[PDB]
Amino acid sequence: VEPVVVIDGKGHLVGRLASVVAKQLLNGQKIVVVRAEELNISGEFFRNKLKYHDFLRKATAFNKTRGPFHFRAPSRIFYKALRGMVSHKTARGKAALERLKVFEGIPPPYDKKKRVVVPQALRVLRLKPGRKYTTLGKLSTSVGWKYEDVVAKLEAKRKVSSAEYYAKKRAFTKKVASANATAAESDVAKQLAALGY
Amino acid sequence: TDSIVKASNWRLVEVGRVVLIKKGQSAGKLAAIVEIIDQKKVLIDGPKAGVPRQAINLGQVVLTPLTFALPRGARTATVSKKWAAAAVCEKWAASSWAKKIAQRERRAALTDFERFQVMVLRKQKRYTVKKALAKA
Amino acid sequence: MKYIQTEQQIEVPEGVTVSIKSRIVKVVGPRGTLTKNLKHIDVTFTKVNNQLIKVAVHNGGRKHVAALRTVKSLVDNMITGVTKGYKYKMRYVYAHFPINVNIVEKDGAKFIEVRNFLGDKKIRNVPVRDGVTIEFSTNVKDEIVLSGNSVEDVSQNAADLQQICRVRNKDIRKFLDGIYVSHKGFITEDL
Amino acid sequence: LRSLTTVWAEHLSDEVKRRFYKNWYKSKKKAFTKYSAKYAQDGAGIERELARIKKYASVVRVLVHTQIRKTPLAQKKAHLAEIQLNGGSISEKVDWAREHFEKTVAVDSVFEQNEMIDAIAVTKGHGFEGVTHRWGTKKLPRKTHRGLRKVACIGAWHPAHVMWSVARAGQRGYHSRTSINHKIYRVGKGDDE
Amino acid sequence: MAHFKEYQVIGRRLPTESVPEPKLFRMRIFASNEVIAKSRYWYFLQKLHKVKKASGEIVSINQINEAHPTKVKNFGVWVRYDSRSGTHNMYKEIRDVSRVAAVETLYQDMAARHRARFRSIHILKVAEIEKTADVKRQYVKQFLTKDLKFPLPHRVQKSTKTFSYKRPSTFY
RNA sequence: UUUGCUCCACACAAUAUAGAUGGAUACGAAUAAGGCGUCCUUGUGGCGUCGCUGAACCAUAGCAGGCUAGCAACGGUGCACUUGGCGGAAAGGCCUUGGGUGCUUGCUGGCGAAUUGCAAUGUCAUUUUGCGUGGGGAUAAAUCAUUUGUAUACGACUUAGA
RNA sequence: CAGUCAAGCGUUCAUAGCGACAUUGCUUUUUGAUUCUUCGAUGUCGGCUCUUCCUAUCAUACCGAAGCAGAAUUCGGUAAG
RNA sequence: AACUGGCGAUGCGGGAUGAACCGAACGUAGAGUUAAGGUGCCGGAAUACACGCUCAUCAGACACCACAAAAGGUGUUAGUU
RNA sequence: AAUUGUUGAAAGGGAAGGGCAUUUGAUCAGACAGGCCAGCAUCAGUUUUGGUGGCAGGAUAAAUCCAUAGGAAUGUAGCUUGCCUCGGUAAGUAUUAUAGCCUGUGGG
Ligand SMILES: [Mg+2]
Ligand SMILES: [Mg+2]
Ligand SMILES: [Mg+2]
Ligand SMILES: [Mg+2]
Ligand SMILES: [Mg+2]
Ligand SMILES: [Mg+2]
Ligand SMILES: [Mg+2]
Ligand SMILES: [Mg+2]
Ligand SMILES: [Mg+2]
Ligand SMILES: [Mg+2]
Ligand SMILES: [Mg+2]
Ligand SMILES: [Mg+2]
Ligand SMILES: [Mg+2]
Ligand SMILES: [Mg+2]
Ligand SMILES: [Mg+2]
Ligand SMILES: [Mg+2]
Ligand SMILES: [Mg+2]
Ligand SMILES: [Mg+2]
Ligand SMILES: [Mg+2]
Ligand SMILES: [Mg+2]
Ligand SMILES: [Mg+2]
Ligand SMILES: [Mg+2]
Ligand SMILES: [Mg+2]
Ligand SMILES: [Mg+2]
Ligand SMILES: [Mg+2]
Ligand SMILES: [Mg+2]
Ligand SMILES: [Mg+2]
Ligand SMILES: [Mg+2]
Ligand SMILES: [Mg+2]
Ligand SMILES: [Mg+2]
Ligand SMILES: [Mg+2]
Ligand SMILES: [Mg+2]
Ligand SMILES: [Mg+2]
Ligand SMILES: [Mg+2]
Ligand SMILES: [Mg+2]
Ligand SMILES: [Mg+2]
Ligand SMILES: [Mg+2]
Ligand SMILES: [Mg+2]
Ligand SMILES: [Mg+2]
Ligand SMILES: [Mg+2]
Ligand SMILES: [Mg+2]
Ligand SMILES: [Mg+2]
Ligand SMILES: [Mg+2]
Ligand SMILES: [Mg+2]
Ligand SMILES: [Mg+2]
Ligand SMILES: [Mg+2]
Ligand SMILES: [Mg+2]
Ligand SMILES: [Mg+2]
Ligand SMILES: [Mg+2]
Ligand SMILES: [Mg+2]
Ligand SMILES: [Mg+2]
Ligand SMILES: [Mg+2]
Ligand SMILES: [Mg+2]
Ligand SMILES: [Mg+2]
Ligand SMILES: [Mg+2]
Ligand SMILES: [Mg+2]
Ligand SMILES: [Mg+2]
Ligand SMILES: [Mg+2]
Ligand SMILES: [Mg+2]
Ligand SMILES: [Mg+2]
Ligand SMILES: [Mg+2]
Ligand SMILES: [Mg+2]
Ligand SMILES: [Mg+2]
Ligand SMILES: [Mg+2]
Ligand SMILES: [Mg+2]
Ligand SMILES: [Mg+2]
Ligand SMILES: [Mg+2]
Ligand SMILES: [Mg+2]
Ligand SMILES: [Mg+2]
Ligand SMILES: [Mg+2]
Ligand SMILES: [Mg+2]
Ligand SMILES: [Mg+2]
Ligand SMILES: [Mg+2]
Ligand SMILES: [Mg+2]
Ligand SMILES: [Mg+2]
Ligand SMILES: [Mg+2]
Ligand SMILES: [Mg+2]
Ligand SMILES: [Mg+2]
Ligand SMILES: [Mg+2]
Ligand SMILES: [Mg+2]
Ligand SMILES: [Mg+2]
Ligand SMILES: [Mg+2]
Ligand SMILES: [Mg+2]
Ligand SMILES: [Mg+2]
Ligand SMILES: [Mg+2]
Ligand SMILES: [Mg+2]
Ligand SMILES: [Mg+2]
Ligand SMILES: [Mg+2]
Ligand SMILES: [Mg+2]
Ligand SMILES: [Mg+2]
Ligand SMILES: [Mg+2]
Ligand SMILES: [Mg+2]
Repeated sequence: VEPVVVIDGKGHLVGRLASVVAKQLLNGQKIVVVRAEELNISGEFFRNKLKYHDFLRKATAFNKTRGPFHFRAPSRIFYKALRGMVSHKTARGKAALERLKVFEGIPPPYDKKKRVVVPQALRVLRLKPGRKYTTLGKLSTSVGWKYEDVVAKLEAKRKVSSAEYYAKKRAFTKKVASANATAAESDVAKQLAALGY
Repeated sequence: TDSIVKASNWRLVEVGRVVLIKKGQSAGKLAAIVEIIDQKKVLIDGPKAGVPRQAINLGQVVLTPLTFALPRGARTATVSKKWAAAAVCEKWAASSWAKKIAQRERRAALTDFERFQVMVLRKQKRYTVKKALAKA
Repeated sequence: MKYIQTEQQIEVPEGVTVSIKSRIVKVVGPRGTLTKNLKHIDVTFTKVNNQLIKVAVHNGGRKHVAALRTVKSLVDNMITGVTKGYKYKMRYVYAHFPINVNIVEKDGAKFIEVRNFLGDKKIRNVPVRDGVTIEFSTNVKDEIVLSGNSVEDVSQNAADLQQICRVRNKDIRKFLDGIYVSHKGFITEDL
Repeated sequence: LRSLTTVWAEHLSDEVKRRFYKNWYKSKKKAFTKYSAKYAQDGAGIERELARIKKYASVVRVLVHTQIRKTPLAQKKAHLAEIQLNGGSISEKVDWAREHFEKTVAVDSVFEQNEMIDAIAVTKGHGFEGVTHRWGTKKLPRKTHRGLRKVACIGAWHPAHVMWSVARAGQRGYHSRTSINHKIYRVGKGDDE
Repeated sequence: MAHFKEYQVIGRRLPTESVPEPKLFRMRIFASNEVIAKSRYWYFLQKLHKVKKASGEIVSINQINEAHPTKVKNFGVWVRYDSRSGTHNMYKEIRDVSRVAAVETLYQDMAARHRARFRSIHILKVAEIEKTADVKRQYVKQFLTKDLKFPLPHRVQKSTKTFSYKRPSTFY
């Protein structure tokens, strides 16, 4: 549809986002995921802490470096849920992956672009009301992720500049729907009204 | 300082709650909830709209904030006599829902040439409004 | 079996206006003002008349309905805690060593200092919670009293002291030393 | 942490200059000669950078360098490195820094008597070293053949790779070490018979 | 086992010289098609009489259409089933609109709550409960209280494209 | 060492390309709740309204979009210039002043289009490099050898040398 | 090596600590049974060395229990840092 | 040991993997329909429909098959007297 | 021939090589002078996916609908009662009234 699709991770269940991101990727659709730290996982935080530790223990015996690499940042956890849904050792897989970017926070460009949502992975729509779940930021920070405060600092300042942005915006669209009302009942407008508009 | 508690004002599964079907041979038509079977099943009838008396998952319908007087379990004719009476149809026809439906039904009847007339039309509105949006 | 609806009543008094936007609660009356968050729970409140508020669970499981009542409680305590107040009393108990208790401050702090517990040359400290006021009872021996509006802030500042005085390495039935909550009540008398 | 600018003295000793080169004696020594021009004009382009730091920068470090000529060494090519600055206010830290360009700073404004300091240096190096001295492995018995300053069992049979935790002959020394908790027993002065 | 129809079935012990006009027994089988229905008929007759298909004959197989299919009813249901540790009778109450639509959810309930598949249930009796308050079971009695109403909270909308530009409501 | 390097300009050439072909169209937060408008005592506020999908919004007519006349407006948009200001998370992009200029399908005209023969993507993206032209700007170093020994099996390290 | 029932031991008191007759398991450093792999060859005890892992924890950390007064011990939990 | 079917001597599809299981037995190809088995993504194929059940601080997840038992639970579920 | 040097082209993120298929590069035969390819129309064989017409069964579908008789309550109107801000409640009567429903029989 679009050259690049920006996804506001906040509120999205890891595997169900990874699943749809994988498929957009492989069907040629470049995708960028933001605010990965606000990503969700089914089950309370302990189960998912325990889970990451189970991961954490696997390493090559004779040389812990060649073995599995464990990445702490909410985005790299997210890329990891993704990469295993992609035939990533093939030519085609490296292809599809390069179309994907994952970030903590909403960094430049993408803070001014519009970012979009995935209903089929939206927790508030998916999970049963009353289940317990996990925020990827808390889960990352508990296993070594360093930059949780810096990010929320940088974001708490982002969401300011954007409220202003939105503010001016909502103020202007008040004029536009104002002018749009002088134009109503005219000849033009009532005609369009007939044609559905 | 009185107390001041929210609301959360739901549409309710009740007798005489009008309900807009969504999928099936009746899909798109309105209907009333006669009697109420359980937490999911309901018995609807809509003799105004040509929808037959039936049981139907509330899944397949969407409740509408319209509601009229109906005896529980009222048979089809009595349904038709109250529906009328209550003046349901114009009440729903008046609404921002049901208009925004017609709205999109129309935009999809459009003739290629009709579409083209819509373009110039909007060119015409746009000129004069983009103007006004610069004078106050 | 999913009970379709159930509800609990929250009586409201004459000195108090509780206010619930989303599921944030703020009871406010004479003794101060208390606010507690219930977003974790999923009930529907409903003002009915400056003396009454209702809370509701639609189509709930046994576990869900259960937490209904206990939502009503937590808001009654917030009410009663802001009209009357909460008073928790604990008395020291020792066998040979007078447990000696004080209120020490380091950096605007307010702690509860406990020395010579069972002799221990170690000095025990429990920080005074905010919203709670500790008084050493006059006219009664080895009584300490914690007061305030947050039942849950008193009762904990209560048990923090008691449990800072657990007995290690000795038969804990012959060695009944410690400080124990002896009596929980309200701040306004008569009631 | 990312560095976003680096403002420099107007004048640079042939000491710190000597560090930026590998064949000084041949070089035309033109390093910083265009940077130093930034002062010629009123300042502006250095004020703006110094100003940047202040508006941004959660950390400020000072570039200092040793006066190696004031030392008996033969080695002229002075050492330079970054010292974080720990007094108040970001804007104050740069003001302090701005203020010191080309001016000097000595040990007493840093350390005092009886202070506990850590040393950071690169251990004396010893080249290639058998496992006996480099890890302290037991000497094998005299009767043993094809040598004895070894580990005898390099590994189990499985996993069937000598492993990263076995001790093995290699370089010893020239390692970076951060030692802590050395007391200063004296902060001596040069001007002081 | 499928979507159910009710069938009356009728058979009789193949006639003999000295016993022409044998006696005729009917059942009401709850099955999906007429071929299963007769199978069941013989399954159960050989549980009461000396017959088998080999020696009898079906006299009439007739579908029975629910009498008032837009009259909500409260159905009592009587069952015998085999568990992994023995066999036991039961009674449940199903609120629906035709004897057959109830037999459907019965076999579902029996399957979900008691892991019992078709092969292990026997439908002893299904009966329209006339007066209320003979409705014994609670999960039904809930729905018979006067002027009953109830919301449907946290409503969740079937998104028809992969991406969305809003951020949903669950409002209702 | 054969007049080399670099930023801006155009020209020819080559070589690409995980896949342009109207527009990635910016609050935040909640979801057993919110968006928007409006009123006030500015609140966990009164009142109104909406959702039930972007099926939207914006754009979109003109030789792939040629040549020209005019009217109504004083609005729109493209460009190159300039005014003031913002943005360091990867800012490298955003907002604003003022003239000059192109276009305007807001409306009314004059002229052209065929023969590409009934379809054959019927070519209009953006990569990187190379060669000459002249509009700005800039005049190093690293290595070998020699050398120290704070280093070293050898490479490597560390010094020193107009 | 660990359970279940609990008749009994434990002054009294089944289960603090134990536990008959029975019965249910687990483990694969016992030993058997088997003969699938290797007889144009997998060098075959013990120690030395040295690494790593398991836990059915001997010590060390913090605990619950006691037929724990104190000191000592014992049963048990989190535990192989 | 018995009967049959197989593997051996046999590829193809399913069972990730695999002599023997499921399906189906092979000349070279095209179009179609399927079996066994599947259809979040890897991966062709409904993040399909409908009723329930389950929340596990070592959940669970498809025959052969890659194991668990007695005994318990005021977790919750529906039933019986 | 194995194996080797040079030169030329090309590929190379823990081997190489192979199968089916196609891109691109290089190279080549034949065939025009009816050769290679296509596009539409009408048809043929196989096939897949839609719109639509006429009929047969059944309790000659079962319902709704209509008429009729009976009935009850998750009891509509009225009445009574009791508080209760001039009626609204609540608990009583009370089966159709100022709503309706159930059950049988009959009709199309
Ligand atoms: Mg692509
Ligand atoms: Mg590995
Ligand atoms: Mg992976
Ligand atoms: Mg790809
Ligand atoms: Mg949901
Ligand atoms: Mg609201
Ligand atoms: Mg349309
Ligand atoms: Mg103890
Ligand atoms: Mg002791
Ligand atoms: Mg810079
Ligand atoms: Mg040199
Ligand atoms: Mg010397
Ligand atoms: Mg050395
Ligand atoms: Mg040596
Ligand atoms: Mg050794
Ligand atoms: Mg020897
Ligand atoms: Mg090693
Ligand atoms: Mg059968
Ligand atoms: Mg039988
Ligand atoms: Mg049976
Ligand atoms: Mg769907
Ligand atoms: Mg490519
Ligand atoms: Mg924004
Ligand atoms: Mg706002
Ligand atoms: Mg609102
Ligand atoms: Mg507002
Ligand atoms: Mg005012
Ligand atoms: Mg306001
Ligand atoms: Mg408001
Ligand atoms: Mg829009
Ligand atoms: Mg034009
Ligand atoms: Mg024209
Ligand atoms: Mg004019
Ligand atoms: Mg103009
Ligand atoms: Mg930056
Ligand atoms: Mg970036
Ligand atoms: Mg920048
Ligand atoms: Mg202009
Ligand atoms: Mg135009
Ligand atoms: Mg072209
Ligand atoms: Mg030039
Ligand atoms: Mg010179
Ligand atoms: Mg035993
Ligand atoms: Mg016994
Ligand atoms: Mg005892
Ligand atoms: Mg006892
Ligand atoms: Mg005894
Ligand atoms: Mg016992
Ligand atoms: Mg075993
Ligand atoms: Mg074994
Ligand atoms: Mg052993
Ligand atoms: Mg053998
Ligand atoms: Mg052997
Ligand atoms: Mg061999
Ligand atoms: Mg050998
Ligand atoms: Mg061997
Ligand atoms: Mg060997
Ligand atoms: Mg040998
Ligand atoms: Mg005793
Ligand atoms: Mg003792
Ligand atoms: Mg002792
Ligand atoms: Mg314990
Ligand atoms: Mg260890
Ligand atoms: Mg370990
Ligand atoms: Mg066989
Ligand atoms: Mg055979
Ligand atoms: Mg053989
Ligand atoms: Mg064979
Ligand atoms: Mg075979
Ligand atoms: Mg296969
Ligand atoms: Mg199979
Ligand atoms: Mg995969
Ligand atoms: Mg697929
Ligand atoms: Mg586990
Ligand atoms: Mg366990
Ligand atoms: Mg384990
Ligand atoms: Mg799990
Ligand atoms: Mg089985
Ligand atoms: Mg398997
Ligand atoms: Mg047993
Ligand atoms: Mg059991
Ligand atoms: Mg149970
Ligand atoms: Mg039973
Ligand atoms: Mg490699
Ligand atoms: Mg010819
Ligand atoms: Mg030919
Ligand atoms: Mg052709
Ligand atoms: Mg044909
Ligand atoms: Mg037909
Ligand atoms: Mg008919
Ligand atoms: Mg009658
Ligand atoms: Mg009514």
